[PDB]
Amino acid sequence: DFEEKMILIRRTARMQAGGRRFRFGALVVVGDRQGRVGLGFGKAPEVPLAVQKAGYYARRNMVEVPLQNGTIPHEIEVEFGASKIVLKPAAPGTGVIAGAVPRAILELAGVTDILTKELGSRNPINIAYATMEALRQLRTKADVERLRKGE
Amino acid sequence: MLTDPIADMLTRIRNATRVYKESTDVPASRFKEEILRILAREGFIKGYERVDVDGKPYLRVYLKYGPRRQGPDPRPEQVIHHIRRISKPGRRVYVGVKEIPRVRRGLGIAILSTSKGVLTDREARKLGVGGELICEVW
Amino acid sequence: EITVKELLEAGVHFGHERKRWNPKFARYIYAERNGIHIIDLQKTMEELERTFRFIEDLAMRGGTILFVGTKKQAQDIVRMEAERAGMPYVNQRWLGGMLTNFKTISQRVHRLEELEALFASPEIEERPKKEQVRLKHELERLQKYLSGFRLLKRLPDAIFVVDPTKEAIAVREARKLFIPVIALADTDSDPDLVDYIIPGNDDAIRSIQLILSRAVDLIIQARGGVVEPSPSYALVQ
Amino acid sequence: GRYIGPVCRLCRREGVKLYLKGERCYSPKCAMERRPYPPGQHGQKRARRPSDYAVRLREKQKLRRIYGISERQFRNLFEEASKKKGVTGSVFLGLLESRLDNVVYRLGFAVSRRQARQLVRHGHITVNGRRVDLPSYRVRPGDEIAVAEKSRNLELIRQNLEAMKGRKVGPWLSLDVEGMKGKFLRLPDREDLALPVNEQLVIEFYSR
RNA sequence: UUUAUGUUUU
RNA sequence: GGAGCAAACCGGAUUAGAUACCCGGGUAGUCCACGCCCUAAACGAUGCGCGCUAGGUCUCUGGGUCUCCUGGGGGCCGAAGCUA
RNA sequence: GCCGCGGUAAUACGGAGGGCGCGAGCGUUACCCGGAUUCACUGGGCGUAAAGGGCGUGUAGGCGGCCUGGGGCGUCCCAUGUGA
Ligand SMILES: [Mg+2]
Ligand SMILES: [Mg+2]
Ligand SMILES: [Mg+2]
Ligand SMILES: [Mg+2]
Ligand SMILES: [Mg+2]
Ligand SMILES: [Mg+2]
Ligand SMILES: [Mg+2]
Ligand SMILES: [Mg+2]
Ligand SMILES: [Mg+2]
Ligand SMILES: [Mg+2]
Ligand SMILES: [Mg+2]
Ligand SMILES: [Mg+2]
Ligand SMILES: [Mg+2]
Ligand SMILES: [Mg+2]
Ligand SMILES: [Mg+2]
Ligand SMILES: [Mg+2]
Ligand SMILES: [Mg+2]
Ligand SMILES: [Mg+2]
Ligand SMILES: [Mg+2]
Ligand SMILES: [Mg+2]
Ligand SMILES: [Mg+2]
Ligand SMILES: [Mg+2]
Ligand SMILES: [Mg+2]
Ligand SMILES: [Mg+2]
Ligand SMILES: [Mg+2]
Ligand SMILES: [Mg+2]
Ligand SMILES: [Mg+2]
Ligand SMILES: [Mg+2]
Ligand SMILES: [Mg+2]
Ligand SMILES: [Mg+2]
Ligand SMILES: [Mg+2]
Ligand SMILES: [Mg+2]
Ligand SMILES: [Mg+2]
Ligand SMILES: [Mg+2]
Ligand SMILES: [Mg+2]
Ligand SMILES: [Mg+2]
Ligand SMILES: [Mg+2]
Ligand SMILES: [Mg+2]
Ligand SMILES: [Mg+2]
Ligand SMILES: [Mg+2]
Ligand SMILES: [Mg+2]
Ligand SMILES: [Mg+2]
Ligand SMILES: [Mg+2]
Ligand SMILES: [Zn+2]
Repeated sequence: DFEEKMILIRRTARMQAGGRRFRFGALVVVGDRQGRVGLGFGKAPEVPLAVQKAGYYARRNMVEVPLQNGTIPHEIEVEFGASKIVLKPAAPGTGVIAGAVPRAILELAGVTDILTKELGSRNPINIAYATMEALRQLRTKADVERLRKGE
Repeated sequence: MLTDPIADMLTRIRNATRVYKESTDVPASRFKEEILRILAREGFIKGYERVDVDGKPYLRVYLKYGPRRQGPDPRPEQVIHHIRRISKPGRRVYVGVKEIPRVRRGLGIAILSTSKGVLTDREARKLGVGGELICEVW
Repeated sequence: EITVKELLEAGVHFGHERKRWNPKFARYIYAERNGIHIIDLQKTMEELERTFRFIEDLAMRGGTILFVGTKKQAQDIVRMEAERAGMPYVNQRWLGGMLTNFKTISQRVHRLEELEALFASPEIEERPKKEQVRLKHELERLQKYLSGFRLLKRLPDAIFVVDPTKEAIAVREARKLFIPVIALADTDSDPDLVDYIIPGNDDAIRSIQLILSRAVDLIIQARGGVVEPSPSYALVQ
Repeated sequence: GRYIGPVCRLCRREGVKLYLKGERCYSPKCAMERRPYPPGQHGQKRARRPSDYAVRLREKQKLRRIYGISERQFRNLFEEASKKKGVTGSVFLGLLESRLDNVVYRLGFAVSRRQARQLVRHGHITVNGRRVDLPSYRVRPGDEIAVAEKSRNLELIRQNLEAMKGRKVGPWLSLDVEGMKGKFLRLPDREDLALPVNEQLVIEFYSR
């Protein structure tokens, strides 16, 4: 049911007398392409193990992706740390235009047609966290009005 | 002092909604009310009422928020997430009718002052006019 | 029957902390005199009312409340009032993770059962003079923090905190998990993150024994047969 | 111009039989029957998790190889499809299908896309009555494709027209087998055409 | 209160 | 104008050398008037004016119907928010 | 081309076999735009990263509180001419 694509595996290292002790970390995406996505960052002493908690943590953080016909409802821009992502909806029949990080997320979530650009810091970890927040903050014509009426 | 009376307002609102305050006093002007109107008519505020502080005219603005949420940060959503000045005193911004903004794909309002009065992205496109572009809200 | 008057709320249930406040506590505060902010007890009603509405509804669907206070004031009025309900509670220190990690901290409960059997049994005396005292000492403190947490091997839909500030940990612990949070909160803390609010003195045992006491009663009534007054006054004043 | 030399290295390489062949890629060899791995010294070695670009490359090459078309032209058509109003994935696929040499294959006057190429450039084909030798030629709705007059002999034709009976041609196409001819009825809608391709990627390729 | 320094690329 | 101090300079030490560090001397200068010079870690490394966004505490200094409140300064800790 | 390869096992040099990409072309060099929100109007900044003027007073210039009329310069609308 859920799909796992993963944008980041990397080896960090710390230092102790006599050598550099390593460790690994993994950015993993999780989704059904029905509009359900999640992202988590796992870190453990080996790649597969860390890919594991990647998935684990991934499902512990998720979001509604209020598609309209494969695009999003409206243009959104969000910044996490120094990194910034611009999300604009494109009419169906376009494509999904983004870099590796904002694509994998956006594409597992549905979204066959969208336009984007990464601005500021292109760091993939911090760009991912900013892409979720810019999905998470999306709102449709409905929750718009359920917001402002009175009552 | 206040070089921009209008921008000052939208900022007093922005700053209250951030702290979740019932209302805020925003010293009064005709043209500030006409704008403060469109904010209730379109539902970003419960509404205002003319009042008095030290015999000095003010407009109390009553603030709308969303429902208490859950998870940590148990704090309401925003009825006004975003309010900011387009054309300001430093650079004035005028748009013809074909040139009027799209704000949030239509999910939101763009307040713009025209010869027919203070209108909104739609209202002006409907009258077919355009004019100075006050600000944008969602 | 259930309720409380504003008369017995006068033992001293209005205010503790003076100037020590947390100004988000405005709505529930009346006036300042002689140091302490005196906490409005008419709102304490409208709230104690709406609060209990969630407790009563919860108890009669068979859900659980988890009891927390670590203070000197709120300790012995937890153990008693909690067992008398049949609910779980934390008496001594609140172990970090006890909610977000139920899984690993509860593996420490199993060891409590594993220690209870083996007290005297068809095993023990065969383990040398060292090991016995060792294991039983591991039981002693084990029973100390985990006595009241031993019950309810699944995690609750509520907790009841004496001072929402004295364990901030807990309130957020549960809040991260969607677990609703209800507590007795004076000027010490902010209404904010507490989901069902009991705005009264969280010190001065007279207040914590009174508000928790008749709050344990409300739980038996949705179970059945509210009973005669349980231990409250012991060393009291 | 068009690619020449070994075909089965492509049947393979890509890793899916694309039938660049005659009856053979149907036999128990597309060569992909015996050896379902990429050509050369390294084919049997354990593969690497492919680059995101590597996947879009292979996909594009698959589709492009199927029609036996030079990249010069293959991209002409992709830019056309983009400038045209439409879903831009399928307008590309329609435009490709609408080639004389592709139709003359789909309608089976010849067995392979390549046999259907030399067939046109040799004068053995006709469109709307006219001699047309250019494989790149378009056909829109309503056109009549037919074998030529002098060309109805040559066992090659009627050896391949015979074998047509019993096979149902494409919804967008029609063929009268006794009179050796067909009509291009309409644009071959996405679903109407299942290739092995995911055409999405072929687009995500050219956006650099 | 005596000390200064440690060839090049890995 | 010149008491003390002290670049330069001389001497005693130190050191492999010691144009330095330590010690004994010591002249511009340090001070005053007038006139120049116009630099600086001239630093909060934070331009100026205005409005708006919790509080806690220490302090200087006015006014108060002087257990508190109010105004202008100087410090710490901090809400929201900002920040790599 | 940038990070960098070659110090007697070099997927980095040279040949080979094999493979990838284009194909009457394929490469190289030079130059323009692009990616560069890296001159930022759209769309950046200035405590410690490059960036607050040493501090004042003030000329021009820029900006400018509340109420009501007059003009209609900006602005906005329509029509029309021109926009080869
Ligand atoms: Mg930034
Ligand atoms: Mg950058
Ligand atoms: Mg980079
Ligand atoms: Mg198009
Ligand atoms: Mg392009
Ligand atoms: Mg030397
Ligand atoms: Mg060295
Ligand atoms: Mg000397
Ligand atoms: Mg000497
Ligand atoms: Mg010597
Ligand atoms: Mg030395
Ligand atoms: Mg000396
Ligand atoms: Mg001297
Ligand atoms: Mg001199
Ligand atoms: Mg400077
Ligand atoms: Mg300042
Ligand atoms: Mg200045
Ligand atoms: Mg003073
Ligand atoms: Mg006084
Ligand atoms: Mg002050
Ligand atoms: Mg501070
Ligand atoms: Mg904070
Ligand atoms: Mg050798
Ligand atoms: Mg070798
Ligand atoms: Mg070697
Ligand atoms: Mg190379
Ligand atoms: Mg070589
Ligand atoms: Mg070869
Ligand atoms: Mg070769
Ligand atoms: Mg060329
Ligand atoms: Mg700018
Ligand atoms: Mg910059
Ligand atoms: Mg500045
Ligand atoms: Mg600097
Ligand atoms: Mg300065
Ligand atoms: Mg200045
Ligand atoms: Mg200067
Ligand atoms: Mg000035
Ligand atoms: Mg002036
Ligand atoms: Mg004015
Ligand atoms: Mg002026
Ligand atoms: Mg006027
Ligand atoms: Mg015209
Ligand atoms: Zn084959």
